[PDB]
Amino acid sequence: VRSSAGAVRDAGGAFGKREQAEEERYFRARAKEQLAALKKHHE
Amino acid sequence: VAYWRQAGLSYIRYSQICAKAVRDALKTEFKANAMKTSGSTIKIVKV
Amino acid sequence: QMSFTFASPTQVFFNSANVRQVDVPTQTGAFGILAAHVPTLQVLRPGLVVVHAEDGTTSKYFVSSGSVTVNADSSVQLLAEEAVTLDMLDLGAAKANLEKAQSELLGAADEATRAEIQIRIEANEALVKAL
Amino acid sequence: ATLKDITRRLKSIKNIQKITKSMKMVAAAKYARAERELKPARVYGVGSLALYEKADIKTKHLIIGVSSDRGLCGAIHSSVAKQMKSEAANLKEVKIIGVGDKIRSILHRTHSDQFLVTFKEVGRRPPTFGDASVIALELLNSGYEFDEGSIIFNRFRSVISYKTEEKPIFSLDTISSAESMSIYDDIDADVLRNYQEYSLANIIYYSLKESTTSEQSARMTAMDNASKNASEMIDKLTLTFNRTRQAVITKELIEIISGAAAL
Amino acid sequence: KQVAGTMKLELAQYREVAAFAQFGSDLDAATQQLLSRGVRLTELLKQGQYSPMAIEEQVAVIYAGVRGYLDKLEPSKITKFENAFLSHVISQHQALLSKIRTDGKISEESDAKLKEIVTNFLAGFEA
Amino acid sequence: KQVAGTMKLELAQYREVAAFALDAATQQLLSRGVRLTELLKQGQYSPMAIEEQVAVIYAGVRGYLDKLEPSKITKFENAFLSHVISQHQALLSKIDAKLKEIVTNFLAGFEA
Amino acid sequence: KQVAGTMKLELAQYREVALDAATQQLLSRGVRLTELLKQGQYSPMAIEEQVAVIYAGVRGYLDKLEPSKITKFENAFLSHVISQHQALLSKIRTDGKISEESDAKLKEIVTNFLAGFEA
Amino acid sequence: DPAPATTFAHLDATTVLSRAIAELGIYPAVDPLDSTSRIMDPNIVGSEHYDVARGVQKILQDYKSLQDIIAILGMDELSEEDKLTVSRARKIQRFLSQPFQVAEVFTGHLGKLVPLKETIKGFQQILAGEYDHLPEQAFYMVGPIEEAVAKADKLAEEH
Amino acid sequence: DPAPATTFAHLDATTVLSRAIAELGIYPAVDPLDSTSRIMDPNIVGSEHYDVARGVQKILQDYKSLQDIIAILGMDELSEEDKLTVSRARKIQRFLSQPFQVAEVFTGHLGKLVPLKETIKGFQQILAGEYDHLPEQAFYMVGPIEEAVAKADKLA
Amino acid sequence: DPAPATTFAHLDATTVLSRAIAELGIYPAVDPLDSTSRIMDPNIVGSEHYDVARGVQKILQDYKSLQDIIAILGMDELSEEDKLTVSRARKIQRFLSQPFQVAEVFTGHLGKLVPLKETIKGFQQILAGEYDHLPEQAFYMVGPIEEAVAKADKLA
Repeated sequence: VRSSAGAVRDAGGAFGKREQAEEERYFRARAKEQLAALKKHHE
Repeated sequence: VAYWRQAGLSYIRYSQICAKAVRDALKTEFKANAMKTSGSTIKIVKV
Repeated sequence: QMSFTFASPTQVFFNSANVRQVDVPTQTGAFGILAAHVPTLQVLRPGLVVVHAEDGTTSKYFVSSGSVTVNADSSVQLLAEEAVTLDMLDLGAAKANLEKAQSELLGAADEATRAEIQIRIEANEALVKAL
Repeated sequence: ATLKDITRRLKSIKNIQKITKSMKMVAAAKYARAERELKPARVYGVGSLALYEKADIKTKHLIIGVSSDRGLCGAIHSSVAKQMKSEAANLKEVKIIGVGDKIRSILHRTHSDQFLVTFKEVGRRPPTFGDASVIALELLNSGYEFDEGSIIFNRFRSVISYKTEEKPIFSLDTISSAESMSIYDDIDADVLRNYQEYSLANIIYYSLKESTTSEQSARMTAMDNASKNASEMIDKLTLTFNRTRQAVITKELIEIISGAAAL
Repeated sequence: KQVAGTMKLELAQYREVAAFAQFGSDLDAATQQLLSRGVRLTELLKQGQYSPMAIEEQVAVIYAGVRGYLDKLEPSKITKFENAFLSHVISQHQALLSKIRTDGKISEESDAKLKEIVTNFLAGFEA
Repeated sequence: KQVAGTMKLELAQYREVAAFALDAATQQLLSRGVRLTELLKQGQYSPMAIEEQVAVIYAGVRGYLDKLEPSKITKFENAFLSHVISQHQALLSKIDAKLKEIVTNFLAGFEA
Repeated sequence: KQVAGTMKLELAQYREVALDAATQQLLSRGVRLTELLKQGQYSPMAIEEQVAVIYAGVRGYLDKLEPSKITKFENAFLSHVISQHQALLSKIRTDGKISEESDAKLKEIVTNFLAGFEA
Repeated sequence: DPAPATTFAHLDATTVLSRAIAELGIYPAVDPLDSTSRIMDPNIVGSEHYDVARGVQKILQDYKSLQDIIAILGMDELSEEDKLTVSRARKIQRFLSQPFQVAEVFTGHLGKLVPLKETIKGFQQILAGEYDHLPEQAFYMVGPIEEAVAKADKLAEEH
Repeated sequence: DPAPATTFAHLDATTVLSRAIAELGIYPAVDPLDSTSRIMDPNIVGSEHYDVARGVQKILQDYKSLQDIIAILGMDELSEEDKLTVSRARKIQRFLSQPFQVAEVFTGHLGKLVPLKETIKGFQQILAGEYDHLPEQAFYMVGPIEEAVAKADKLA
Repeated sequence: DPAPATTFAHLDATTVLSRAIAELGIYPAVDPLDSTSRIMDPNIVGSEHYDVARGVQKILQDYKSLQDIIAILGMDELSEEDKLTVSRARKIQRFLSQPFQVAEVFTGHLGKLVPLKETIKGFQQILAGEYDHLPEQAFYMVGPIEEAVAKADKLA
């Protein structure tokens, strides 16, 4: 009924902290792939 | 040693092309059940 | 009496059914399979399967590829990647798919890619032949 | 806890409840589909198993473990991983394939050396024969020559039950000419090879279709349990919320009344 | 009262399924119908500032949504369509807009007229 | 400022993933940070000289404990620090060319 | 004490947890005992009638029974021990104890009663 | 709280700082979904400025809904469209950070001043998908968009 | 509340009882994560006593941290190492319980007095995983550790 | 809240009106499971009243748990006796609905005043199965059970 998007992060609760770590894990693995692809585009 | 085996292709690959062609020859009535079959989701994991 | 099983990954046509004779389109020739048939393994080409029923005559199916297994007992399993009744196929499409592949045949400049064209022509050839 | 802590926590768990409820329904419609697709696939896959289950076949070993990448499906992954390490310690040169990233996660610390290849993107679209084909092709044309092998997966039984099973892969094209396969003797090596390859795809297709049905049903259950647990927490927190809410009004008001009386 | 009655219903149905749009694939076409209608009617509720609308103009765009003339259109294109469709009806169908105002209702003759206008406008929409 | 500079960066990146506490490759993301967290543990009534603090932080920050069981680090630090205080007082001097090579000389042999 | 001195313990343990090992059999006992402690309004029981009911449950006779049936068992069982076994209930009351002669008597009552009804 | 709550009515623009944003390491720690201005109006700043501002806010708002889902499902399980919304929203969050001249004491990094039209262009390009190929870290603590492209180049060499 | 809040500063050792711990049937209902003492110092009780005490508190706290996740997602989301922390922590919780001489009127169990050396050794063994094979319920309402092993053999 | 809490002490019954019941098309929109009455006792209302009411209450509670299996799984995932309890319970909630005399001016249907004795024996006959051969829509928006029999004859 009432809008509530982002409430999980907003609580700083276990679920909140876990999701933050899960995003970070994903995007650090992406960065590794993207920096290598950028290295091989370098020549 | 068939023309395709000498080319380094397997019966898996041969059979996949054959299967695709039979699907690509269906009409718009059974063609709807192309989608739900014949996928390419699974991917290899290197490094 | 032979217990005939005939399926694709997605469809069953016969499940341990008593049939008189099964004609199969095979990589090296064509096999007619009766109840007292010697144990054999084999793989398929695109073509028609004819199932001769216990009662009266026959029914027809188009098979893409796959395998056929005949055992010591009268059990036979026909396993196709794709199997359809000809009621499901469009002639206009298979004929159109033939010229599309005939066009790729006279242009490809790689060994492995060439075979992938020839297989598709062969498949559409049999489809059109059946339809 | 403070009123603000309670309120924030209540809002979080309400969100978790809604999502787990929605994903229970997703898994339910996905499970229904998997169980329909399993029907013909069971006939097909068991028909492909008929050859070895009508002949006594004996004999570098290959373990293929099958699950998915996706969490929240109970003991689906631990089960398969438990039989993977269990059968690995019993065997005598072992190499391991994992289909579904969760296989690699559980085994990596101890069996990292033994891993041939891993497959991902499992559990998002219902598996096809193409997927079986992709795994098949990346094993034959990879470099490893196995003498025997076995595939470990969850065989579906009901909405709430599944059994972790093992099927053999005698795909060694040398073992197809032995003691009991002596009656299958007129076939040239060319066609036996084509047969062997196709049956390798069939057995992996069979495991893929069984595993997915088990995984979706188990996902449904886990999400159902999650949302029931969330609802119970919600109920309890709402009670604390209302108590605390009233107590803050009461406390505030007594302060203002004291402030007024003291003047 | 005509068009709003149905829009209220369909948004209330959509609001119950709205979460399934953001994550839900293997769902029956029935709930897919509610989601497609809902996301499109939702776009019709968007409005810029300082531009209040004549009642007849509101009911013309709402009619388009509730009669299903947006159902095959991309959600990103609904506002473009609304603006274009309104410009078209204002420019060359004042007589239809006037009568709906005056009478305060949509007659059977008015509904048949509006039926054709939307159909012909939609048919030549994306130039 | 040198060694704590890298520790601050290394722990901030760690804190972002710390919440993982099965794990696949999220464990190379956890390694350094977990060791560093153990190195900031300290007993009571034994405040440390700045050079003594640098010497222990160094061992963690230069990744020389990355394969040691995180539960041992407490035992390691005390023993390591006692040995450096007693026999390597000259090393704690002027407080990174000779010092860099000399710390790894002890740390290697010590981590037996 | 001879009956409730074990029933009291088996029920706070049960509450906490609300094929498996002894953890599950805690739940199996707990449900039977709970049903055994149900009682209609205005239905007074003398202490001796109470111990005989508790006895049946606490000794594990209803452990094979289905939880739904416990209520029906109690009503028929109690009214039966009230009808002919006033001697037993009298013995337990006056002695203020379950004597060995009462213990063996009751054991024969429950066992023979348990089997013999229409379901 | 009554003090800051009563203050809002007295302002034409509000820059609302947020502890959650500062704790992520984003400075200045401005809340993009709680800072407002009476001139944020297409008739005042122009439609291009306004459309990019509202597009940035839309992606960051949609991002909030997705974080709730991720908390249960994880990142890998999201659709490719959603992962793209997350990827882009994260680049946007970080491109909103900026080294302040006055903060050259905390970090040692040089302060940056970004002209308006450069600010609009950079966010326009991120939202359009023009930097989907660079890691999000390249967008953290830079000035104009060209420093992000260049930061990605330094990081590729150090890899 | 101001009354108990002001009282803590006056004490050298505090034993904090918890209703929630009592409702797990754990008696005495002492909160292991809220009870403190001035003499809990390695220089005073010895490094062995100290290490074991902190080891117990660490595993109880680690377990406490998992409970918001377990509460919703249940046990199946945990790794095999975390399943053991939950196992070792539940037994440690239960082994901190004890029958009291004065509580025989309520318990129906004989009161127990446990020497310090046996308390130290007992917990130190559970921490070491020396009793990972016993059920949880064998650790409930007993004295020294040998009574857990005995209680475990009482049931099949 | 002190206000409803204080009032609740004086109440002998509750009548709970609900949007969900109204959205199903049932009027009066009374929630048959949330409404309560203190005089629902065999000694006050009679043995016959209590049995039927507790029987009608149970079958609606069954229908609630049976509907949480259809939505997740399907209709043909339930047993043979399960579909029987559903069919009766659908007619039970329809025989709960009633046309009102005061609502005659708007809907265009005549309102009904049903005696207690006809309410009881009407509902008892649904639970007994004596109307399993009749369609549901005959039980919807009628008075006494005599209308539930006669409405089926008029339809189709």
